[PDB]
Amino acid sequence: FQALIYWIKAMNQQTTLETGQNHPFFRRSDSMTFLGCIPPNPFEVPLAEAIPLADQPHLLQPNARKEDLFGRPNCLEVLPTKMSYAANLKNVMNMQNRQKKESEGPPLTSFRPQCSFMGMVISHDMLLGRWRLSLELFGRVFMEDVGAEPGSILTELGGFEVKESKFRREMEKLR
Amino acid sequence: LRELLSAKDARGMTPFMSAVSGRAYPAAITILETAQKIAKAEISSSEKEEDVFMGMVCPSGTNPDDSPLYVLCCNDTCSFTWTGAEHINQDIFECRTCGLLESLCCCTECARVCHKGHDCKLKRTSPTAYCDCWEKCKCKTLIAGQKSARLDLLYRLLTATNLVTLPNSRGEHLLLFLVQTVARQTVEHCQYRPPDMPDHDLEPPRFAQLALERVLQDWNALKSMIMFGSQENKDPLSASSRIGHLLPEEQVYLNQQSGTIRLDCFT
Ligand SMILES: [Zn+2]
Ligand SMILES: [Zn+2]
Ligand SMILES: [Zn+2]
Repeated sequence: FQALIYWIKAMNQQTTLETGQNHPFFRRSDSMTFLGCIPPNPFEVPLAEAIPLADQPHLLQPNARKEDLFGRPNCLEVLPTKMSYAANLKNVMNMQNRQKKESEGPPLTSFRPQCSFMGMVISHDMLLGRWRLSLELFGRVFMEDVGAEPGSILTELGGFEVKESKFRREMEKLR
Repeated sequence: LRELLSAKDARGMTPFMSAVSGRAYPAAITILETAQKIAKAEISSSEKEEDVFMGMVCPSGTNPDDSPLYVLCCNDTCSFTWTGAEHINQDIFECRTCGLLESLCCCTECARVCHKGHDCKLKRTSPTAYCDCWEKCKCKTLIAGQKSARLDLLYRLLTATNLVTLPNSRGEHLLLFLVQTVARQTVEHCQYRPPDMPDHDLEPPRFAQLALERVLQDWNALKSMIMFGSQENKDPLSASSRIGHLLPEEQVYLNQQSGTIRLDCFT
């Protein structure tokens, strides 16, 4: 999984290369914008409910799940509902069948690749949205090993202690 | 008559339900025939025939543990009527509400009927025991009644009423209750031997086997048991039965599975 995201992530880097409630003051900020998610709007949702940490300040713990503190949030749109392995495989293949069913002009500097098969467009945020719990669990259990890959996507699920591991190294280096 | 038969006593029971509770099966039959006549007489009303009939037989808001078709099956005799004071290997219960603390005990039938609604717990001592309930208390399982009338009443209820579809107060569908009963009796009755204290030396009851054989012939009973645990046939108890208060995402997952633990335990 880690490697197959690497491939799509690289492809995506090739693809990218008011008083409104939409004004940046009203938008959700750092820690608040969940993986591939859209805000529980703070003008429709009670403060108490939108941010249980802002409601209850003593709720913060070092190893609390981020989902608590800021309120719980086609091949990818339909959720992983079935538990059976086999039916998922069969559905995967049927969905894949749905999508199945000198250079003149551009020089290389103008090459416009992407990932387009299996889904019509994949961006890694969607997949981080889909397998959210599996990811978080890997983001605790496999961090020492799969997290040692260069730029391993598991470190992005790294909580407090990952940042603190850098903190000692930097502060002791500065000391 | 409709009023007198739909009126409820101090324990919620119509006269019909009382006749069943007291083992007066011919009286229960007499009233049940009459109740059908009464319901069929008031067909000129803006009620459905059934509403009146169900009102007299088993009224709306009845605690499921008192539904007549279930009560008729619970009405077996205490083991003591056929074991006497001999010690046989059987299940036993303490009853703390009654001072039947852990040295003392009663057999399964007393616990189900003589101590209904008390604090009773399945005891952990050796199973080789008779049942103290006839001696320490006013034991209601000592009387067999008329066996032929008990069976006739069962047949009538099975065709008169939809009561076969209800689970009991522990979520057991009637069939799952009967088959466990037969399996239990099979072991207990094999210990029986021919030859102020109550009448002993009676022959053991075969009603559960007869009842199981007859109920298994009813399509509705069988369909109702096999479809148990489906989304339609929602088990009231111990079975994720309240869900509307959870946020919608968890409902859309948790509606998708279906239950078989009881269907598998029966089979
Ligand atoms: Zn007994
Ligand atoms: Zn008793
Ligand atoms: Zn008792």
